[PDB]
Amino acid sequence: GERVQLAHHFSEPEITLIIFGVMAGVIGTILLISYGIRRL
Amino acid sequence: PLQKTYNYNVLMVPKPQGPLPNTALLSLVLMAGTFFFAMMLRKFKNSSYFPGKLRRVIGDFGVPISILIMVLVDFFIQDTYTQKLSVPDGFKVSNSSARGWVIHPLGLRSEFPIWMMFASALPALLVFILIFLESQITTLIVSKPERKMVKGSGFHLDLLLVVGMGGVAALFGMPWLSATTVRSVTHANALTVMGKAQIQEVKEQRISGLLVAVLVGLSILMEPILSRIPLAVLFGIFLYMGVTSLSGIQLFDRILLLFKPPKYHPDVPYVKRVKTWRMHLFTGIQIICLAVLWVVKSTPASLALPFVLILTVPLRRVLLPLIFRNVELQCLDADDAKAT
Amino acid sequence: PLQKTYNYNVLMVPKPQGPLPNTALLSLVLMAGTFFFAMMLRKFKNSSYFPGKLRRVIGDFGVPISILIMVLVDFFIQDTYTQKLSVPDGFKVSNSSARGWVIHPLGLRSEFPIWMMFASALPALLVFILIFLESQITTLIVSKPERKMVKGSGFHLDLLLVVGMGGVAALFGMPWLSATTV
Ligand SMILES: CCCCCCCC(=O)OC[C@H](COP(=O)(O)O[C@@H]1[C@H](O)[C@H](O)[C@@H](OP(=O)(O)O)[C@H](OP(=O)(O)O)[C@H]1O)OC(=O)CCCCCCC
Ligand SMILES: CCCCCCCC(=O)OC[C@H](COP(=O)(O)O[C@@H]1[C@H](O)[C@H](O)[C@@H](OP(=O)(O)O)[C@H](OP(=O)(O)O)[C@H]1O)OC(=O)CCCCCCC
Ligand SMILES: CCCCCCCCCCCC(=O)OC[C@H](COP(=O)(O)OCC[N+](C)(C)C)OC(=O)CCCCCCCCCCC
Repeated sequence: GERVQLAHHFSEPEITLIIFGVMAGVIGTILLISYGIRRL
Repeated sequence: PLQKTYNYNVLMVPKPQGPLPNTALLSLVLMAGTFFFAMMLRKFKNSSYFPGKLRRVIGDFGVPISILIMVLVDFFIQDTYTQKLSVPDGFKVSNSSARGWVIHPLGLRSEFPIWMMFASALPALLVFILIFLESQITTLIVSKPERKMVKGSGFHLDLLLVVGMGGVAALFGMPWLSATTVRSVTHANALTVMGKAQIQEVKEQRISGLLVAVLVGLSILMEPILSRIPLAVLFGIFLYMGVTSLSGIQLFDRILLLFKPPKYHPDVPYVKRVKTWRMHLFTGIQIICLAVLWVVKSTPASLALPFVLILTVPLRRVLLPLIFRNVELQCLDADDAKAT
Repeated sequence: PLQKTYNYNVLMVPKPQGPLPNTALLSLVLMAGTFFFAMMLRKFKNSSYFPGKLRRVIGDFGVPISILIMVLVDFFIQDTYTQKLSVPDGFKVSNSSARGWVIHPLGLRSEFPIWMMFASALPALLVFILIFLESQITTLIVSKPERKMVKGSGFHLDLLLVVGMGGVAALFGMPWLSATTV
């Protein structure tokens, strides 16, 4: 970034990749839940 | 302000630090002139003067012609000050010491708390309702059947694109945008080909918006050109767009019919098949809704405007049939302007 | 003219002795606004809005309404100078030292020569030609059949009246007039 910034364990690509992965996981969870309903 | 005496040795950086002679009056003159020229060229497009194709061409470039004329007018008056367009110096962050081009979700200077990572959903909820309502209502207005758009409009792809691009741009420290109503209506109107009073076709294409976006991006490098364009010319242009966007609204037409005698009233289904006082009661209820929304927008609680606007759907779908017949609602609230 | 700097101490009597800020621009604004309101009310008279009789009345008073509106606008802007109508103080001759109300045909300060008494017939002929052509062409224009004038017009009585009152007013040191077209 700019100026003096706090150094985290994860870099920006790593943290955004893990957040996108978590979002994809919960999206798939809701999709599978909706696929389970309206069928049984 | 207009005053008898002025200080002549006032500092001119970065903006007027005091009143200046001839500034407000010249801004008024420029705004009125560009609005007048735009309206005159709009009437020239529909006029019967000159070769018709040349008149259609000249009329198509009416707003650029007016802009150029008033820009030249302000250019040739050198002593008077008028506020000009100012663009950033370069493609740099607006504050170098606060952030970079990319934002770390875990924090810049201090650790971002865990609870706000989950609590950001509620402001995200509000932003989603705002953007959804604005964009989908703009799509509904622009893609009306009476506007003669045959290429189709997608209500699912555009919402996904706009909101996803906003969410991605938030990660880069950039604003999330929305499909604005006035700009989109003006863009559709500028691509509409009129028949021989009746809409004939619209030039639906991807190149015009792409070129506008590219020029907006390139505006930083076009500083020597934009620095000679006054804001008063653009204000007259905005007034032109505002008065132009009311052409296809039946609410505006009925508000005009309030000031217009019934015998004059046009041959439209909501006039010929609905009583005049019933039509005016319909218009008055719509006017009350407009006043309520304007009042809401005037309070600090102006972010609740989407919900109050949503509340007009239960109004039309429940309370309006309690006082209006189905015939009256079909004639007044018609999707494609049909006589039931 | 529009300048970066003006003199804030400028003599005001009888007329400003130098340029003043906001004067020309406000004059343009008042002129444009007056013309705009006059034309909008003229359109409104022929329009289809409001009771027709009210629209005809409002549209009949369109020019006075525009004049009143822009006069009020100039009235509320008191800091800016605008040139106003200047009417003489009283019913007196413009030069009390050069002539009186009645002019002697034989001279005021010098005896009038006899040759110019007969030589006044040529300027009189020129004045008669000018007044005749102006007045009679104006009468032709206003009394056209397409203007729906049913009361008739006078081409012999009006010329006689105009030129006769001009000749009489010449004796009092006053201008001779004519029927003005506009
Ligand atoms: C700017 C031109 C300079 C003048 C140069 C002098 C030369 C000059 O321009 O005049 C001759 C020429 C005659 O050619 P012509 O009559 O064939 O051209 C008609 C003209 O283009 C109309 O505007 C068209 O109607 P619309 O509007 O498309 O519906 C009409 O088509 P349509 O629809 O009837 O089938 C055309 O036929 O133009 C004029 O019409 C007279 C207007 C003079 C224009 C004068 C403007 C100052
Ligand atoms: C302003 C007064 C009315 C207010 C509320 C309006 C309701 C109200 O008070 O009813 C009176 C009248 C309604 O119209 P209504 O049909 O009763 O009366 C006609 C109306 O006066 C036309 O302007 C006349 O045209 P014109 O003489 O031929 O040129 C026409 O004369 P004619 O065809 O028979 O010869 C009249 O018959 O008002 C309006 O004009 C409507 C918009 C008014 C403007 C509303 C905005 C305030
Ligand atoms: C119904 C609406 C009609 C609109 C018509 C507009 C006419 C403009 C009159 C000014 C022309 C002129 O001649 O301006 C020239 C003037 C003054 O001349 P100068 O040589 O500097 O004076 C010196 C003479 N001395 C020796 C007596 C001192 O210069 C200026 O300060 C420039 C001001 C121009 C502003 C133009 C206003 C906006 C015009 C466009 C509006 C759409």
